[PDB]
Amino acid sequence: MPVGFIGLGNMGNPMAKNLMKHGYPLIIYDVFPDACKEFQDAGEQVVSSPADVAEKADRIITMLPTSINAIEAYSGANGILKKVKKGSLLIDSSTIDPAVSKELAKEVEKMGAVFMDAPVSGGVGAARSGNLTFMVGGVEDEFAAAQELLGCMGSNVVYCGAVGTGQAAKICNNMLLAISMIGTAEAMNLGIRLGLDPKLLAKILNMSSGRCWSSDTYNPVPGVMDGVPSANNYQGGFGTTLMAKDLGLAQDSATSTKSPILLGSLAHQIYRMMCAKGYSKKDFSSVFQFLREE
Amino acid sequence: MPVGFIGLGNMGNPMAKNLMKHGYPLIIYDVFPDACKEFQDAGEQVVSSPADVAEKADRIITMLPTSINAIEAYSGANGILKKVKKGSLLIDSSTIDPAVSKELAKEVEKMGAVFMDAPVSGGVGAARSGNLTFMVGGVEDEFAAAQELLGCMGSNVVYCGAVGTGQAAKICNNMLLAISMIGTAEAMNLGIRLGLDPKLLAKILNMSSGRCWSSDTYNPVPGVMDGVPSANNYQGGFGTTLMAKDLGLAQDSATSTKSPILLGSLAHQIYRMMCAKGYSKKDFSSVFQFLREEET
Repeated sequence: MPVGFIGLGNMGNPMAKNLMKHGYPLIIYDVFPDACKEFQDAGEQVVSSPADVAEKADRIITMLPTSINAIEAYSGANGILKKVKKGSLLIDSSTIDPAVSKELAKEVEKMGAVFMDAPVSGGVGAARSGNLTFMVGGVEDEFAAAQELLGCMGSNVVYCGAVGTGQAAKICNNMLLAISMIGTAEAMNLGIRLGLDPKLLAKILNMSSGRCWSSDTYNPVPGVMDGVPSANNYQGGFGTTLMAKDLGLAQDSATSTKSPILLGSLAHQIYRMMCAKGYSKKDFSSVFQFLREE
Repeated sequence: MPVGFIGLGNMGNPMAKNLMKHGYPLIIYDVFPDACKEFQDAGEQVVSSPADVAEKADRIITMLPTSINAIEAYSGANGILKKVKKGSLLIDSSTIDPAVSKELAKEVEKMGAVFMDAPVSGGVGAARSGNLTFMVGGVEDEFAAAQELLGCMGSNVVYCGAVGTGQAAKICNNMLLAISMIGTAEAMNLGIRLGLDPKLLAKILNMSSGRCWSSDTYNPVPGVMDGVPSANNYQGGFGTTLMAKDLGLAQDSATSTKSPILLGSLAHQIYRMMCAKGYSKKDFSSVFQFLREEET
């Protein structure tokens, strides 16, 4: 029983590898043939199009960088829908607009197949270890089937509701993350400028009502925590460009649903600014470096 | 050996009571004589001014609502400073501007006494149970002595550095809380308007990178958590007025230290707007209710 995998970037590659570690035969496609060679050298079937993946696999995982790439992989000239068979399970782990997930779902449904959005949180490390969180939207009858596949690539797989709810949960999490990370940077910087030792203030934040994941798990001030990007000049981690993309999705959804987001809008514009100022390739926690005045 | 206590509001009262539970004789003042009657009925000495407290006690705790009330208690016509004895330990648990704490300390020092700022986090519940956090600034030689008193009233007593650093620590914490509470409210509201069950979204936030104290211990959405103000129409807890005050302090300190606070500023103005729109006596988590679309 082969599984299709489309998109083998910094996330898709380790995700696919974890499926192979669980004994799944794979049918592979990426627009970059060089990203496929690694898997071909190891007995996995590499094909020429997403349609060709659907021709040979009744379960497919798509992992793509953008809304546009995702719709191209499904509705494009050689997209999955051109050759998708009845009763096929299609799981999109791309992070995209909830509304686009819904539109995609309506299209696969016309073909008598099932679509589920399952965007991931965790990053390259969790992708490699198989410790990702999947936030899953779609018909709940199909969740159990999906969980069998996703459980091989992630440690938590959560049913969020109907199609697009996975995207919605992920987008809302990351918006709150950005707000709190910037908040942490702002409070730490103010604290230091007020004459506080950063390590002491982190300690106070982390035993008080200010405690958050940003401050206790991913502190943006160099020297406060080991093993976080601020320890290493903001290398790796979760890229500022990626954070800005996610906040763009939050912003678009907030306008669409007429939800007021004062802090979320500002977080978005701040990370947008950072993209234009040389932070695009730095971990998003670099906002502290953006704020602080040496 | 008696301890002075000035200011017996919703925080001062239970704080003073915990000192009595530890065996400390008290010398009391509050501008409201009615707030003193309770302590007089029980064998504590009530006097007529803060100066009169200083005349009889070599260690004094002040617990006042504002910067102005604090400086009046010290520097006023009948303030501590008029009758303070040398070697006196003076601890201000009021939440006030760090720069004002420094000014007070310099004045106290002229009188050969010691000043320490020890603002509290925890609220009337923690005040009552003795589970307050004290964040303490001042000469560190004096911290151990202070900790003996404060430890009777709080479960954590943390040395933050020189005078004003306790105020600094508390102000930075509350700014980050305001930002995160508003953030949680915004993310929850957006989730709900996107069609998510709030309980589910809370669960997701609380197992992910979005998890904060606001979302996992004090969730602003009614029905998500028991035992938080949102389960109770935002009654009690930590008042919006008080959150706005504290953010005012962060704003002023941010200006003074020239620290850019983009989200902290907006958090401040948002809570300011809430105070003028009926929220001032509701718990600060009512920001969710403030964001929510009302039927019309």
